[PDB]
Amino acid sequence: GTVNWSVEDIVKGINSNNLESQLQATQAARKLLSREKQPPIDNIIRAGLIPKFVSFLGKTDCSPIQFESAWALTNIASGTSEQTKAVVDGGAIPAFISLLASPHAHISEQAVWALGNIAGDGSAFRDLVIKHGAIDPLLALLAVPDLSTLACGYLRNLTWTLSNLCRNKNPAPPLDAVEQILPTLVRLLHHNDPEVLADSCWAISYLTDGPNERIEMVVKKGVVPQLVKLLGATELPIVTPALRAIGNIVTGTDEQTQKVIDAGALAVFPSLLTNPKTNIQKEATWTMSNITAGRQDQIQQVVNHGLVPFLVGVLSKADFKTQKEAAWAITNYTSGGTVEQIVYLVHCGIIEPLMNLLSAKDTKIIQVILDAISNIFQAAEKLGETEKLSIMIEECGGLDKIEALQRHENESVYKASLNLIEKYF
Amino acid sequence: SPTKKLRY
Amino acid sequence: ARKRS
Repeated sequence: GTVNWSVEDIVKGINSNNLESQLQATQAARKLLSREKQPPIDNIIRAGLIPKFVSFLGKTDCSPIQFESAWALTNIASGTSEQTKAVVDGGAIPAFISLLASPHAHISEQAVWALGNIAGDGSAFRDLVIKHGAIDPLLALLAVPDLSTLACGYLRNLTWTLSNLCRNKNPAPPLDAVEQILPTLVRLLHHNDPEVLADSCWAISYLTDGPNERIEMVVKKGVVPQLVKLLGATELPIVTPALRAIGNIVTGTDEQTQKVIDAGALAVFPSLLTNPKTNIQKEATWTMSNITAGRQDQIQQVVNHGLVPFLVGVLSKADFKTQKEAAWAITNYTSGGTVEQIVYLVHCGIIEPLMNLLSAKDTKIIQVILDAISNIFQAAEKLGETEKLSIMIEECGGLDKIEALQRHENESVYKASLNLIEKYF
Repeated sequence: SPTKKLRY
Repeated sequence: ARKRS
């Protein structure tokens, strides 16, 4: 029937003045654009069919052609920025927004999907979708007493498109649009479907990836406890965005970090810092590095939760990027911590792995490690235990690494190693 | 989460 | 000890 049409035949049908022939040709185009391998998007565009599809979007009297054209345009918009732009230049944005209020659920869903692709192109098309007025009808679709009454796929597509409206930076989404969307996002974050939860967490992670004012907009909604709960989830597609959001939040002020701590986040990090997924371990260690950059009482809560041994473990064995995040966490700890906290760090066995990491080629991790060593030596000075620390570093083989770095190409490493050797060895 | 999605 | 994004 409408399977395996040539683009020539699609054009001939769409150019007929017979609405049923146009419908059949548009369905043939939809099937062609829905094929697994190499959908001929560019051929359809070059055939000049986008304006016809856009006009069909407005055929309220023929819902089937509305649906078929919406699907075809969705799939065109799913491609490169040039193809998405071709869809936008045809006038598709206001037509899809008008379809959001269709009485046919599959047509409304298809319009949601298409607007999601368009907004997902980037900040410019995101903001253009917003300016055409998409947020109000989108959120109206979710204004029901119980989200569970909605079809699962419909709700997932709505959540995904909203997440794209929260996505991208330079610029970040308009503040008023974020304020308009956030309440529905909180509600979705309490939903039970794993994909809705994952995409809601992704949206929150986008919204917290910015200055402290954006983070504050999010944390004011009271979502941090739910984020920590989701951080404890079994589904990795949920844990990943939840952890990203928590890390973003702890890049903010000490009070926002404290909201994360008060919600119980630290209790999850024994598992996260040993998680078999390398990305989770790296992100959790980065989050820890930003928590140890906080107040001394926050460092103390890190200590009380027993997380220093886990940082020693990650420093001792992990993917190198995770080890660099751990080196950062240790340097922040030693920069902000009390003398007692630093000596505790030493008692947990930090020196040996910290020195073993000095064999790395990355210059920045070497600088970080040397800064940490200097801070630890300063605490030792305050206690008159500099000699014990020097003996420890010499026994683990770190003095050799430092005296070798004395001949390092970078100036900072050179000077820091020379200072350490001349001052304590 | 993908930036764009094709409907198959 | 400053935050890193």
